[PDB]
Amino acid sequence: ASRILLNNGAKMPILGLGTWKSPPGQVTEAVKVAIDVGYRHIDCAHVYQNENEVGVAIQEKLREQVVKREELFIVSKLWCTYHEKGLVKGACQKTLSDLKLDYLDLYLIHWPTGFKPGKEFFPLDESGNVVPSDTNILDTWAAMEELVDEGLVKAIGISNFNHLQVEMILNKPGLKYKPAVNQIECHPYLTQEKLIQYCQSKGIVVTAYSPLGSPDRPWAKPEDPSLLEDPRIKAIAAKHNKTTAQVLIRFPMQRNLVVIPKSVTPERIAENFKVFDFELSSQDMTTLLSYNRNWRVCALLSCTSHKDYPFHEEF
Ligand SMILES: NC(=O)c1ccc[n+]([C@@H]2O[C@H](COP(=O)([O-])OP(=O)(O)OC[C@H]3O[C@@H](n4cnc5c(N)ncnc54)[C@H](OP(=O)(O)O)[C@@H]3O)[C@@H](O)[C@H]2O)c1
Ligand SMILES: O=C(O)CCc1cccc(-c2cccc([N+](=O)[O-])c2)c1
Repeated sequence: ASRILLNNGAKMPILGLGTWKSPPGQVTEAVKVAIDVGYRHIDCAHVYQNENEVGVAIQEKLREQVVKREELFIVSKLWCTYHEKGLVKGACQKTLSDLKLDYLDLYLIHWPTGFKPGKEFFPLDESGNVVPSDTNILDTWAAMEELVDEGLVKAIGISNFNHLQVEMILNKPGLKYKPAVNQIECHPYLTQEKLIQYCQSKGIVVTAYSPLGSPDRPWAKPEDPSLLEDPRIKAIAAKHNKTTAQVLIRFPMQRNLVVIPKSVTPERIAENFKVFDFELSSQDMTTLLSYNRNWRVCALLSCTSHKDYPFHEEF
């Protein structure tokens, strides 16, 4: 099946296109190509600074009648400097305006860490620490719930929440809507077994980000591990007559996850979608899981003292 049922009653495509680092001068064509070759889910965020350009592509394909709005699943995320209850609606509306949509299918709290509001996405003190917000994440959640009730978003969820933070939301006094999704980093070097089983057991769908290990991440070091170059993964790919990237995308799909590989290269966008016609064996799956080393693409030193920094905990 190409879609997974969310706890709001809607279906979410298990494959989507990522847009972090997609240059604004390339992402419009990337999204147009993606829609042309079958993608129906686009993962966006205000902090990526390219939502206007993503929106141009979506709007053209809607106008061209290549796809209907109801067939698309568009996701965006509330940035950390907008956790204050009074800023949440405006942040959502700005994203809607840029994407040229009247609703989002899913809106996520991007990180559990709230930052001081202002123009800067990472407000710093003179010593380089991020300046936190005092807004409780439960209050941010209530503001997210209001977006559902105002028709701006069909579903709400969370991203980069650890199991205790997920539990906090689930245990919120007067909780109105459960998170539909927790979007987290997940790949063979960070397999996330504990957090995934917890979320799934509560009916929360997990989306795997950086499934290829984010080789274009700005802080990549020549000596870091590399999923796409791991000979063990290449061997599994060769056995199945697929590319290493295709194996890396199929892997989370078979764990009942949604997966959102990013590309701006038309050939790779198409390649990455050709993952519905083969199956990894249980042995393949267990072998890939065995490569876990708790290695993360996404974690910032500037946030490690924030009270809600998610990655101190085991999971
Ligand atoms: N919620 C969060 O905090 C969070 C954090 C990180 C990421 N995300 C989301 O997850 C998406 C995916 O993660 P990511 O962007 O970090 O990295 P990724 O999808 O793991 O990897 C993207 C990189 O892989 C390359 N690539 C793509 N397909 C390939 C293929 N078939 N063969 C070889 N190379 C290929 C891309 O190059 P080209 O583009 O040049 O083709 C790019 O350099 C993001 O774009 C974003 O939407 C969310
Ligand atoms: O956010 C994305 O989707 C990609 C940009 C990015 C990359 C790495 C870390 C953080 C980040 C942001 C806020 C807080 C933390 N943290 O607490 O570690 C990391 C953000």
